[PDB]
Amino acid sequence: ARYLGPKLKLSRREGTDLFLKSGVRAIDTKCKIEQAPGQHGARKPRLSDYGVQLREKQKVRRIYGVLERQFRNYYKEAARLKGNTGENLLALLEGRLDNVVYRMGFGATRAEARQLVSHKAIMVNGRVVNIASYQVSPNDVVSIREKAKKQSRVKAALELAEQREKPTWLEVDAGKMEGTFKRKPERSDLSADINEHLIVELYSK
Amino acid sequence: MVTIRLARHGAKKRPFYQVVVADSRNARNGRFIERVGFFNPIASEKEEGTRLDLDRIAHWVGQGATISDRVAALIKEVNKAA
Amino acid sequence: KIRTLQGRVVSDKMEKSIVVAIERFVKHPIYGKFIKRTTKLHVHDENNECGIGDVVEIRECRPLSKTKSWTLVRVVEKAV
Amino acid sequence: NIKSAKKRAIQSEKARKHNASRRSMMRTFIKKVYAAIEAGDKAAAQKAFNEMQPIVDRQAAKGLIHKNKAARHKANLTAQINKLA
RNA sequence: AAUUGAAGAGUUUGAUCAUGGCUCAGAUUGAACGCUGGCGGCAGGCCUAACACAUGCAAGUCGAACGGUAACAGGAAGAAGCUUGCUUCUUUGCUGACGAGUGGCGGACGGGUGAGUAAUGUCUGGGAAACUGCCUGAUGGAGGGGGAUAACUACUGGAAACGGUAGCUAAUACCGCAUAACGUCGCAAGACCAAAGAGGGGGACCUUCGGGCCUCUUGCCAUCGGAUGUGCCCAGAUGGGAUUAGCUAGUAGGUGGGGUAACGGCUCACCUAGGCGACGAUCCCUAGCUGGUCUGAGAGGAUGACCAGCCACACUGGAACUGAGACACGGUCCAGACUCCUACGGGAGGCAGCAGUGGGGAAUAUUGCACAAUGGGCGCAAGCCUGAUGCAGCCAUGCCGCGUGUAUGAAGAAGGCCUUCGGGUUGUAAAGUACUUUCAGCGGGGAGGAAGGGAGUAAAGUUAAUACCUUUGCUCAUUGACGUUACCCGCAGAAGAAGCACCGGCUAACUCCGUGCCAGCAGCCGCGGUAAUACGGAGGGUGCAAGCGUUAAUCGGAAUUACUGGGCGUAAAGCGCACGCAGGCGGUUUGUUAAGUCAGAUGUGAAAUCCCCGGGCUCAACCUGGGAACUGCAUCUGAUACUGGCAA
Repeated sequence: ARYLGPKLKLSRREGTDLFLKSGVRAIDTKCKIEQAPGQHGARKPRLSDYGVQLREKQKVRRIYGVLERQFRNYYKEAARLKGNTGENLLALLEGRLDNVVYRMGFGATRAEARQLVSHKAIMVNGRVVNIASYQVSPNDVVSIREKAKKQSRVKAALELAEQREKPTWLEVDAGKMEGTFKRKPERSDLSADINEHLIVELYSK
Repeated sequence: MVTIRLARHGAKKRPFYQVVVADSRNARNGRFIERVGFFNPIASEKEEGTRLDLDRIAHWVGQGATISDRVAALIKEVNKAA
Repeated sequence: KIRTLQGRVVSDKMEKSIVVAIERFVKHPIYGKFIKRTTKLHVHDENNECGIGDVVEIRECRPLSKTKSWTLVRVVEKAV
Repeated sequence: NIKSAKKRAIQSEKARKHNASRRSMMRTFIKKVYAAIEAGDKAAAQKAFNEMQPIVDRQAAKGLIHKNKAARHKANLTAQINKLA
């Protein structure tokens, strides 16, 4: 029900940093990125069309830490909502509670944020939410409880929040350790390199 | 006999009762002439918990319909407004 | 008013009764073609004024025999 | 079978007997009427009709003949005597 | 706001293009099987043998209808050990109550199953010739008598089941008599038709001093309405077969008699000789139908498990009786097959109610708890009953959610596998280090489903009455099966928690070793006869994940039945050619109609489900509010271009 394995291996099959070990240090430096996703990893794949579509879907799931039935349900919900299904799908992945806890700098990675969410260290709107996939509405206040406030992790995580780009659709404020999800993220406000038409076309075959 | 009575429709350990007008010898969740309101015994402490069409109820009691103890209690709860 | 139909007499020979074919003109559900379609009805008439080949209006009443739940109102267009 | 179905069995037998007797007397009076119409007798059949009328109305009221049937009888028989008289 | 909706590929050939079949990639399921398996929420769970059933429950209730007392607990009276003050025993239905019985009501509901039924069914829309317990409104009546019969007692038959005979008693049981309509018959005149009391309380009066009498509540009867439910009719629609073309004598219609609640060949007598049928009758095979479900871009195709509406069935075949309602699942009668008891004379039974067995099968669950809620029956109510229902148990059967940690960590450790022996890879993976405690485990706290019901008051109404009863407030104890509930807090420690398939192409993911046309694999193409990316193992990777594969089944892809949306010179496909009936289509102008067509309105298209916008469960699944939708049918109002009818 979640991955639990070598993370930088997943980041190495995709060829791109999936932010799976954000943590203390800088850019990887001990990953052997691009070089060998397994034993025959030095081989160029010469990847197919199914391979590029598949590999795009796997990039997105392995970023946000979602498995397939849950992702597939996000595609059905993004499909039925009015508008653009790629952009709706990223809006559904960005409203996840573990993601919003990661974006605010409360967790160093999304797995650490998922353990903060999971171990009842996070309230939304003054109610404790235990669930990684809670869908944070706009104009909500998500914060850390009094237990697990001033624990080392979150402090260190806010320390590495300043190294990243400070997302526009949040009120990050780390003094009180509370945040406000203000609006839904625009497609132009996130990541610029994921090709969601490939995963629309992957599920539409 | 036609009866204005409750009919259990929510999930397990979470009932939602719909007050209907049925021929009394039907099943509880079976055939009804018309539904006329509802009663959620939880709902939350928000706004309603219960709405209930008093004009149609007065119509059926004018016709000769009987009323169970809960529906009488709900009409005694929502008296005219509260 | 009353609901009535129009049709033509298809046969005659029965003892104060008649039988009338009705032509309903209905679209085919799959193919979208308007197709003629009959409905033969055993119709009552007191004193059997209408003969074969007529055109007669017809209304529904109580049962008068087996099938026979239809009775004429007006014989038109008898022309031989 | 072991219930209050035993009581309904014995009551329905008792009421079967009672109803069979009253139904049989009613039918014999009606046979008096249109067995007097079999011969060409006007006032004899009128006497029999006056003899059957209270019992057929009465068995209609008691609940074993369901009064429309009651009506039919007297209606049919009235027709017979004014077919005759 | 409520349709944002459509993918291909492999294989005919030396190669090609086309045709064309086969096959794969998706979604789904009441699933089964194999390997594996942590928790929870919500659902689902005999698809086969409508096979046979042990055992326990599944329909009772009312003494405020009645005679009554079998118990239980009191009361009165008597007698006794007598502690002259408490026990023991006895007569009394005197009382709260109540076994058995009569009687009223319910056992036609609820619950099960899908055998039969291809149209006496179902769906949609009309209709007329109807009945309707309980419930409601209105108008009125509710007077006066009689004979019985259970129970009971006494005999008595029978092994039992079950009876018989003779007496006794009651009623809201039964029967007359009176009374009689805006009721039935009748054109009228007229004729005729019913009933039942019980309970609470009481000032005065009368008491045969039991109670009359007054008042209230409730019940009875009659008629007309209403509501609900049911019966009947019509039209359209709802499988396959023409290698099934004729079927039908109560058959088709009429008149009259009878019958039903009601029309009707429903039935009978007579008369006519019809009726149905290629727009598919009749026969045969199959089948419960629908809202819906699955698939689909859609049109369609398949299906109709759960949930809900309708029908049918209740061991098998038939029949009626009682009743408002049945031709009756836990009723009667007969017959039959099976099973059982027997004293051999005869008797008894019916899980397709809920659990459960045996069998059958690839396959499907507990002989649980409670009536606390909702509903039902009875009752004035209290309450009693309820295997409906609420819940719990078992099962990864499905859907949904969460977990198996998190960060750091290069000596790129050891070991495995490969190696062009340089190294590479497993791999930040592990170990180390630093944190976190979800869920499981342990200990505390603790909502909500609980509204009612009972006991006292106070006021109002009624009344002769400050009683009784009804209604409304107020107060007082209370009413939870689930249930060591949901949820909250604290404890200890990463501590209890990852498999399954695949890796030649389709199709994401590669090498080594073993085997050598073998062993074996395989959905199709096809691999294997010595260096096999296809077999078996290992390392590595890929996909899914408490699941994963295989199998079965459906739709898709399949434009390979083409209505949307195909073809026919040579690929399959133009009758050998004509004439022609039924059928389909029909030049051109004007007028009328308005059937098709179009527009609007109204009634209906059950609720749930799908869709949209919201709301509640920490979220989700789930539940839910409002709308849209249900593409239809009927009627009315219009328009008249096109098609049809009619006239020229």
